[PDB]
This record gives sequence, structure tokens and C-alpha cells, in this order.
Amino acid sequence: GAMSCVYAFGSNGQRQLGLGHDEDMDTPQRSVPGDDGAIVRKIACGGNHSVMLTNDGNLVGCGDNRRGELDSAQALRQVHDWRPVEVPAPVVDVACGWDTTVIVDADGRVWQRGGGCYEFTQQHVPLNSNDERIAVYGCFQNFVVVQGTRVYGWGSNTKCQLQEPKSRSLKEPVLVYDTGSVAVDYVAMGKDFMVIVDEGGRIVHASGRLPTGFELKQQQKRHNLVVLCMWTSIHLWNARLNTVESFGRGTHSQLFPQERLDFPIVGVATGSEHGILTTANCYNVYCWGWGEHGNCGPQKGSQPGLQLVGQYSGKPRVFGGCATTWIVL
Repeated sequence: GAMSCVYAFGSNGQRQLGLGHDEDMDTPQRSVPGDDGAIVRKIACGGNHSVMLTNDGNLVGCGDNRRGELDSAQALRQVHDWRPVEVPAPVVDVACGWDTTVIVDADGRVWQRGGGCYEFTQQHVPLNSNDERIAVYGCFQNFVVVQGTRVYGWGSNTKCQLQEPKSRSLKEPVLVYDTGSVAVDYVAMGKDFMVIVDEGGRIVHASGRLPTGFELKQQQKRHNLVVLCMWTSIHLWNARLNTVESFGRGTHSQLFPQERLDFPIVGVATGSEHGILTTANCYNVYCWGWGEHGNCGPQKGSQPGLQLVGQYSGKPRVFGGCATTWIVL
């Protein structure tokens, strides 16, 4: 047994917190998927909907359904509580856009629903390894599928983030970057930018519309970095200096407090426009950035600094979303 203990707070206009009600929360609220809960592997957050992947490959979701984010029904404008999302095969990875949801099954296939599509339509990405590791990432209007060394993606190419030539929209996924005798760890994505990070902890490739201050040239010499991106900012977890280097036009305190920290950082996570910090003491969880919907805590004035939102006995897994915050024990 041993189910996951999920806490959720922040934007709740479409009941995307899975609490049943539509009230914006400033304090962590216990979110339980159906009866007797479930074991959570990862939480993918959309614009106004939430998706939760279990260890057995099943999906559960709640939130806006006016664009076909969750259920296959034009009449169903909103999913009230945690309801099972139909999948063609056991899901091993999940991601979400503004009004879309993509998955990766055990067979390796990529399926996408939302944005007008109420059925999981298969996305054809070019590959020939089939049995390495197919991970998927997404943000706003862009998705990225990563397998070993290859990195593919589709969606909006307005700020020239998907391909070298400028464009408008790409439906069929293309190769955005290729290594190189080194596997790609993850891909930190922004609203209109992208950062590719390898397993060595180095920055290998970036995309169009990079935030001010962030220069690709002087950052590719760095070793052992954890890259996290919001919509208009890039954040670097510096374990040696015990801080978070922030770059970008941060009007709503998106910039991590330059003031020296107190406790060692054991986790950093970002949402659409807010950051979530986890330090070790007991484990404390902090939040900074654009927290109007209470996604940063009781203080919804979006003031700079770090405010405590919870203290836990064990190390929590943290997921960020569009003005939402997820804490999993």
C-alpha cells in the first residue's frame, strides 16, 4: 500500500486542485485522487487543468475541459473531481501545455489530446532505438520528446525556439538538436524558450527568446548545474554556492533572493511564473515569485523574498504549475 500524500494550493478557478471546490488556496490543501488515494509518479500541470500519473501507468485529472484537456466530451466543460483519464496504453511519462496533454506509453508511442482534439491522437516522432528512454516535456504552446541523445519538438515557433528559420506553427515534430556521444538528461522549457541539459550537468543547447542576462556562451563552461525555467526567466541551482542564479525580466519577484541562505538546498522547482524552494533542517518548503492566487502562500502581494508554506518530516517531491503548487510526500 503506502499511498502518496498530495498537497495542493494556488489557482483553483477550474477546480484544478482536485479539492472539489473552486476557491483559490494560499495554504497546502490535502488532495486525494478518488477513494483511498493513489501512488503518484509525477504531476503534470496545464493552464487550468491538472494531470497526475500513477506508478501503474494510469492517469487521473481535474480542471478545465473546454478544450478537451481531460475527457472526450464537448459537453463536459469542466472535470469536477479527480477522474480517470482514458489511455490507449500504460503511461510511463506525461506532460501538459496550456490546453493540451501529451503522454508516452510503455510501447514508446506518443499521444496528444487537447487544443480541440478530444481523442488521444498519436504523435509520430522520428526514432529507431525504441527501447532506451522516451521522456516528454512541455510548456505553454511547445512540447519536447527526448530519447537518449535525440531531442525532438513541435508547436509554436514564433520566437524561433524550435528551428533555425523563423516560423509560426509546426504540427509534425522535428529534430531541434543532436548529440554527440552524450545522453540528454532533461529539457528545461520556457514559454517561448528552451534549454537542453545533458547528464553531466552542462548546458548543451538553448533556444530563441532567451531572457536578459542569460548568455549562452559563458554558461556552457559551467559544471554540474540544475536548470529550471519559468515563462520569462531561467534559474540555475548552484549547489556549491547554495543559491539560485536567476536571469530574466522579473517584474513580480521572479528573481531568486540574492540574500545568502540559511539552510542547504535539497530541491528547487518552478511553475509558470513562480519558484518553489526546498531546504533541509525536518524539511522546509519556500515559494517566491508571482503569487497572486496564493500559490506562494498567505502573502499574495507578490513581494520579493521567501515565505514558508510548510514543514515536513520527510523530503517532499515538488511540482509547479500555472499559479499552482504541488507537494508530495
